[PDB]
Amino acid sequence: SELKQDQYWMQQAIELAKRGLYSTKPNPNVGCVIVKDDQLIGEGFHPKAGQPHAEVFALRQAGEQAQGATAYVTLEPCAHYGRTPPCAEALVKAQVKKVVVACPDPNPLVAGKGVQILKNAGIEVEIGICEDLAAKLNQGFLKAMSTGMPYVRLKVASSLDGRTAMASGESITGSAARQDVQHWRAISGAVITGIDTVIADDCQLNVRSLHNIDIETVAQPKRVILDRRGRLPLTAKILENPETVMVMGPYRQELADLGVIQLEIQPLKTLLQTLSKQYQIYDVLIEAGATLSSAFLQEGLIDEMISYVAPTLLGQSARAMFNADFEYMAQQLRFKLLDVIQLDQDIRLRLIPT
Amino acid sequence: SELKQDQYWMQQAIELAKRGLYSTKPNPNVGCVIVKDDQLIGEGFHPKAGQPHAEVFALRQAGEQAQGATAYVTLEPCAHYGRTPPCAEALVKAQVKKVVVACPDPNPLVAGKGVQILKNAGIEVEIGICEDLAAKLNQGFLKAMSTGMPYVRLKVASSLDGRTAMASGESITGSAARQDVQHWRAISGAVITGIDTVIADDCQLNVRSLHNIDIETVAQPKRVILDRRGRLPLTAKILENPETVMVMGPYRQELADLGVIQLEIQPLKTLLQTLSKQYQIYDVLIEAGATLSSAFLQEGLIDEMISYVAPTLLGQSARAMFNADFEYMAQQLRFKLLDVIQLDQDIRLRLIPT
Ligand SMILES: Nc1nc2c(ncn2[C@@H]2O[C@@H](COP(=O)(O)O)[C@@H](O)[C@H]2O)c(=O)[nH]1
Ligand SMILES: Nc1nc2c(ncn2[C@@H]2O[C@@H](COP(=O)(O)O)[C@@H](O)[C@H]2O)c(=O)[nH]1
Ligand SMILES: Nc1nc2c(ncn2[C@@H]2O[C@H](COP(=O)(O)O)[C@@H](O)[C@H]2O)c(=O)[nH]1
Ligand SMILES: Nc1nc2c(ncn2[C@@H]2O[C@H](COP(=O)(O)O)[C@@H](O)[C@H]2O)c(=O)[nH]1
Ligand SMILES: O=C([O-])C(=O)[O-]
Ligand SMILES: O=C([O-])C(=O)[O-]
Ligand SMILES: O=C([O-])C(=O)[O-]
Ligand SMILES: O=C([O-])C(=O)[O-]
Ligand SMILES: C[As](C)(=O)[O-]
Ligand SMILES: C[As](C)(=O)[O-]
Ligand SMILES: [Cl-]
Ligand SMILES: [Cl-]
Ligand SMILES: [Zn+2]
Ligand SMILES: [Zn+2]
Repeated sequence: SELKQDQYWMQQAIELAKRGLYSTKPNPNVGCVIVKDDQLIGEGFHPKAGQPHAEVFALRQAGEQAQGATAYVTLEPCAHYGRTPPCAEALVKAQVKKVVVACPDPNPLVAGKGVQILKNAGIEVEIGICEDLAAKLNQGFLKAMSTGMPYVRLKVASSLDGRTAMASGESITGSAARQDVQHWRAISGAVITGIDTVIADDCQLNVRSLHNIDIETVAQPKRVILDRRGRLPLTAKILENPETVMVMGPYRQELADLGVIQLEIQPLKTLLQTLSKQYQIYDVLIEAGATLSSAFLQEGLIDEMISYVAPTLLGQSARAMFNADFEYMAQQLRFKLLDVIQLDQDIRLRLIPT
Repeated sequence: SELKQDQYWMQQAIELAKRGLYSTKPNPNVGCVIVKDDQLIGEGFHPKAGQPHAEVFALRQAGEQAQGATAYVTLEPCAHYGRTPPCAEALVKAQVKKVVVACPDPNPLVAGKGVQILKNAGIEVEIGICEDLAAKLNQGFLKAMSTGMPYVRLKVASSLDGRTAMASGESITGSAARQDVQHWRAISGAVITGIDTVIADDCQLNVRSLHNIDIETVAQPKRVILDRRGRLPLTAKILENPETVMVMGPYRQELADLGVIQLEIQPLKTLLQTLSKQYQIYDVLIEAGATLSSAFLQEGLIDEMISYVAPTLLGQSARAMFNADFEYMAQQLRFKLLDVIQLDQDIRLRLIPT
């Protein structure tokens, strides 16, 4: 089947795209393979902002044999000049016979323009092959470019009885869960937390450990601290790397002098739009306490909740994970369960609102 | 390997034992295969109290060819007369060459006596083959016979935030979890609940639905209701089948006239010992509210907790699953996680105290 061969090669391209997962932000993960007479002649992936696009690497490998070949690309070749020349033009120049595209461009202001340039040159273009699987490569980018809002993941860690701490915030989950969290942080443009967490935990919320990846190649998440009374202590550990920190609160000259980006107090929905529009942050991880976590949930600002549950009971006086006060069952916040996995002694659920 | 062949056949016997899982109580699940010249000549399992033991069925099949053969039995052949003749004597009579035993007898007053009868006849006896796997056939019976206390499973159903109901007991988990609970009920000699649950839910706590098993062959759990003020309404659904009901509370002639077994108010640990010693109940399922469930937990009376968690948030005013008031993290009740599975939209954890 010609469809199944197209799917076979696009799946190779989707695999290449994953080599950049942690280093591409704000740019999309993109793979590309070039195939001729059923033979692979060029592979490429986008490693990092400012570096060449996937198609460019793949063509450099393919060389002159790219003429008459088929290019499989997980995303629509670009039609504009920025830090690099446009990919649609490179494919034309290489005189490929056919370009197969998984996802069209999510930005409505440019969508279809790359394909159009291919149509004009007489290049065969078919679109939609393994689109579902390719979309999983770019949940944040695709959402942010099509709607102006980032993809938001809420992380929570609790006991079996749904508690996050004793009455006084003494603290559940183990090292396997901690390692898993590294992955979620490393695909995020920002980790959002509240001042309460920073004061209680003195956390860094950064990426320090990943499987099969050198941490120096990681594009680190910005640490976004919601601090409405401007209480962030200057000695906080989260401030050792100040240029990757943003504080939402009353303007403090101490913070500006350190290079910390300061945001005016704004509604959570507006905050998310700001991060996407002004700061190119398309994947957000929330790592916060009950109050801030519940605010995001109740305002309907969560795309996915990642819940770590530890095999322990903390009792009815320990801190509730979700602090809404509901009366009737009809008010419950129901989610669709995607999956559950075991992480040593903990478990992790992934959940999508309904 | 002679060990691996012994293991191969014992595993066939362990499999046969499972055919009686739901109908054997209070008797143990027991399988038996008879093998000669590497050929299976007889299989047997114990189906139900009063019926022949596994070895008897297997020998009836083996017939005269049982002479010189090897018998694999998941539990030590009995050495005493009750409702049936003793199995040790049947094997001798059949003139088997060798008897392979997984689990020795758990009752210390009779342990080794069956083996002794085999030793005396010159019959080869080796013991311990796939013991771990065979023990899983009889968690309750083996515990109760060796210690006088039943194996106790605590079932709980909660939201992700560890809640069981709204402030007023309005009620989470779905049909897949409900079906799973049927299995746990069907291996139990008793389901224990409190009056609060009976009043709120009007539950039956019986077995009505099982995979690949006719419900008429099931030996139903007794429904044990803890009712210290004697409030059980005579119109309660749990009372439609009164002879399988036990109430712990102040004596009521209304209940005796219906045939309900009445227990005097006693401590929970004493209650469990009573059920085992006086009523031959070796596997207990607790299906109760927060108060009674927490009492069992805090008194250290739980062997295993089976926790069903639904993908929903009920909020901080909904009923806590565990009502202890702890202050420090050191007071937490920690469990070892055995496994987690997905049940459609819910999950189930199995947990063992530490
Ligand atoms: N690559 C990767 N994926 C992880 C990790 N931890 C959890 N996951 C998630 O768990 C798997 C679930 O499959 P999915 O349905 O998301 O494709 C992965 O796809 C990924 O989303 C991790 O450490 N590395
Ligand atoms: N046979 C059976 N086992 C179940 C069912 N639901 C849960 N289980 C448990 O889940 C599996 C876990 O394997 P185990 O470690 O207990 O041998 C089974 O062994 C059994 O204990 C059920 O409906 N039928
Ligand atoms: N903890 C915390 N909650 C916030 C913050 N900003 C907004 N919220 C909560 O989000 C909800 C809606 O407020 P808005 O997002 O419209 O400002 C309110 O319940 C508010 O308390 C914040 O910076 N920190
Ligand atoms: N809800 C409930 N709790 C009980 C019952 N029997 C004992 N408990 C609880 O178990 C704990 C120890 O009491 P004991 O088991 O020594 O009578 C106490 O906290 C007590 O309230 C009962 O029948 N129902
Ligand atoms: O990033 C690269 O080096 C590539 O795609 O070859
Ligand atoms: O600092 C606070 O209290 C806040 O952010 O709301
Ligand atoms: O129970 C039976 O009928 C058996 O074991 O053959
Ligand atoms: O009925 C009650 O309140 C009880 O059992 O404790
Ligand atoms: C598919 As592209 C964003 O590398 O032109
Ligand atoms: C192993 As038996 C209890 O059937 O004698
Ligand atoms: Cl916080
Ligand atoms: Cl109860
Ligand atoms: Zn491009
Ligand atoms: Zn017997």
